[PDB]
Amino acid sequence: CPTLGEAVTDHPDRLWAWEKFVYLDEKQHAWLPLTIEIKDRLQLRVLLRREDVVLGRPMTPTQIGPSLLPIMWQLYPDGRYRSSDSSFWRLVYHIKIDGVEDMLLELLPDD
Amino acid sequence: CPTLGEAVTDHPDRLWAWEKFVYLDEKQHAWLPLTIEIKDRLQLRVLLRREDVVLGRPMTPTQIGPSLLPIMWQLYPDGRYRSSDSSFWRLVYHIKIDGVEDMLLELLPDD
Repeated sequence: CPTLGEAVTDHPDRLWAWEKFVYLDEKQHAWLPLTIEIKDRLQLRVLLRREDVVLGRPMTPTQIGPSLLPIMWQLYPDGRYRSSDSSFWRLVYHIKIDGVEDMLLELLPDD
Repeated sequence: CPTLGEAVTDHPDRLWAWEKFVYLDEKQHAWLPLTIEIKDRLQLRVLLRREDVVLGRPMTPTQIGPSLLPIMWQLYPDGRYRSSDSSFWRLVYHIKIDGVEDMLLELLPDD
């Protein structure tokens, strides 16, 4: 009756910013950043949720404009994602709850 | 025993970005944006909380860099805040809970 979910082991290998607040992976799956949490005024934690949305033409980095989120995320061999801003993000979790698939990425201060 | 708070009627008239994630008002009070919520991939809702932090020299708009948050918010005669990006934000609420003073601003699509 309460929230009963499970871990997902297949993470997208690439996320492209399609719009300001919509990303698409290699399977043409849309991920929506719903929440951005700021820890110690430095660390960012963004929650992305899978959703079937109606999309047309992708936007350019210019039309998208200034943001806290990268134009693209790329999965590295060590399991972390590299942002197009050259930063590295840790995958805190990737789960599925009653169909709802959520992924939580947290920014790291390395190289 | 549970959360027992109360509304606050004195809202800051100006918020200046001091750092990427720290704002200061006219009373030299620091407000920390803790959460940014994205509604319908368009509307932004940012939660700011008052906190006594140690601050040195303010940063310039350049050092601050790209963001979803404005360099400054200004209280207008109608009770809404005007962002330095020329957008208007509605004050959803301003309360105090066991000392914790929170303010929630939500972006509006007008002029």
